[PDB]
Amino acid sequence: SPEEQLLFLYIIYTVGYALSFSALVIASAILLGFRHLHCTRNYIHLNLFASFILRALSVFIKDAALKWLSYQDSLACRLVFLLMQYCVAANYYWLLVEGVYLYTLLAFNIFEMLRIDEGLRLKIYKDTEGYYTIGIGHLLTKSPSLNAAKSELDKAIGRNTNGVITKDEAEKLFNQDVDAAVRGILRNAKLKPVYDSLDAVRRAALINMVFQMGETGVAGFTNSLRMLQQKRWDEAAVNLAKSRWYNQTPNRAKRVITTFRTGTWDAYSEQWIFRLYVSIGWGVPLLFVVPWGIVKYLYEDEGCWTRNSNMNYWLIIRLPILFACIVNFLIFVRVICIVVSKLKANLMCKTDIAFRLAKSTLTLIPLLCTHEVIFAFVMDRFIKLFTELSFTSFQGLMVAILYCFVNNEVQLEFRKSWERWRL
Ligand SMILES: CC1(C)CC([C@@H](Nc2ccc(-n3cnc(C(F)(F)F)c3)nc2)c2ccc(C(=O)NCCC(=O)O)cc2)C1
Repeated sequence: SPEEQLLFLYIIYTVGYALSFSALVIASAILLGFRHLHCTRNYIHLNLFASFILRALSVFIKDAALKWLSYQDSLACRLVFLLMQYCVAANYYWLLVEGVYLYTLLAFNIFEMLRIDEGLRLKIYKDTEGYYTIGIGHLLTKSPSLNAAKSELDKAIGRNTNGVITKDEAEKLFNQDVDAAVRGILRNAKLKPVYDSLDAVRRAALINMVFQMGETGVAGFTNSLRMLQQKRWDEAAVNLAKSRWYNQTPNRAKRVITTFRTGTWDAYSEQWIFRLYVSIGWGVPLLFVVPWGIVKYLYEDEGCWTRNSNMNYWLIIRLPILFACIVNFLIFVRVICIVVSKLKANLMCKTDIAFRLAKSTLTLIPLLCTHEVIFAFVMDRFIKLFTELSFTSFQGLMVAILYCFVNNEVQLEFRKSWERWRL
C-alpha cells in the first residue's frame, strides 16, 4: 500500500529520534553527574550530544506544529528548520573537532609533555641546585666547573661544544634521556608493576617524575604508588600533594598529579584551545548557516524553503559541510596510518583511550560523511532511499551508545557507586 509504506517509515523515524533523545539525555546526565568524568574529551561529547539533542528537539517541534494559514506558509516553521540546519552543521563540525581532538591526542606524548615542562636551552647554564643543564632537561654533573661541564657535554654529543648546541643535537640528547627514563622505570622493581598497570597517559605521568627526580627518587613514593596500582586515583592525588616534590616545584607537580588523577592531558592543555573548539563546533556553523537563512528568506522563500533548487544558494550549506567531510576523511585517512603504526610499534595498546576513541570516532566519520561525499554534486526505487531517513534518525542514539554507554570509564563509575551503596 502507498499510504501504509509512508506511515511505517514515519514510525521508525520518530522512534529513532525518541530513543536517540532519551539515550543522549541519559548519557549527558551520566557525564555530568559523576565527578570523575569531568574532562575535556567528555565536555566535547556533551557539546556533540547537545547538537544531537537540539536536532531532536527540532524534529519533535516540527511534529507538534502539525497539530492545527498553513504550517508550510508560517515563519515559525522556517525558523525551526534553520535551527535544525544549524544543528546539522553543528553535528558535522563538532565531529570535525571530534576528529581534530583525536588527531592531536595521538600527537601528544611524553616528548611533548617534557618539552613543555623542562624548557629548552641553547647554552650551558648553572642551575640553582648546582647542576649544569642544557637542551631539554639534561643535567650534566653537579661538579662546579663550567670547563669540565662543557667537556662532559662534548663527549655526550660527539663534536666540540664550545657552549652553544644546535636544536637537532638537543632533540637527539632528549630522546636519549627519555629512553633512559623508561628503562629506569622498567629496571625498577617498584615502578615496573605500577607502570605496567598504568594506561599510556598515566604512564607518561610517571615518566615525567622520573625525568625530573630519577628512578630511585620517585620510587620513594611508596604510599602513593600502591594506591595508583589499586586504581584509586583521587586518594593518591591528595597524597602526592603532601610531598616534598609538591612543595619544591608545585606548578609542575599540579600538572602531573592531575594527569594521574584524571588520565588525560588536560593539565598540559591550553585553556584557549577548548575555546577555539567550542568556537569551531558551534561558531563556524553560524558562519555559513545564517547567510543561507538569509538568501533563503530573501531570494528563495517557498514552502519553508524545501523547494531548495534554483541557483547557487544550495551550495553554501552543502560545500562547507562537503569541506568538513573531505577533511574528516583525510583525517579519517591519516589517523588510521597513525593507529596502525602505534599498534604495530606497540606504542598504543587497544585498552588505551586514544585507541578506544578512534574506534568510536572513525566509525562515525564515514557513517555520517560518506553519503555526503558520494552524491557530492547531486541535487536530487523510491522506497529504497527512504531508508536513509532511518539512519539519520538513529544517528543521535548511536553517538550516545558509542560515546557513553559502551565507554569503559562510565561503566566503572556505575559499579563503583553501587558498591558505595552496599558499603
Ligand atoms: C555498528 C558497529 C558494529 C560499527 C562500529 C564499530 N566501528 C569500528 C570498530 C573498529 C574499528 N577499527 C578497528 N581497528 C581499526 C584500525 F584500523 F586499527 F584503526 C579501526 N573501526 C571502526 C565499533 C565497534 C566497537 C566499538 C567500541 O568498542 N567502543 C567502545 C570504546 C570506548 O568508547 O571506550 C566502537 C566502534 C560498531
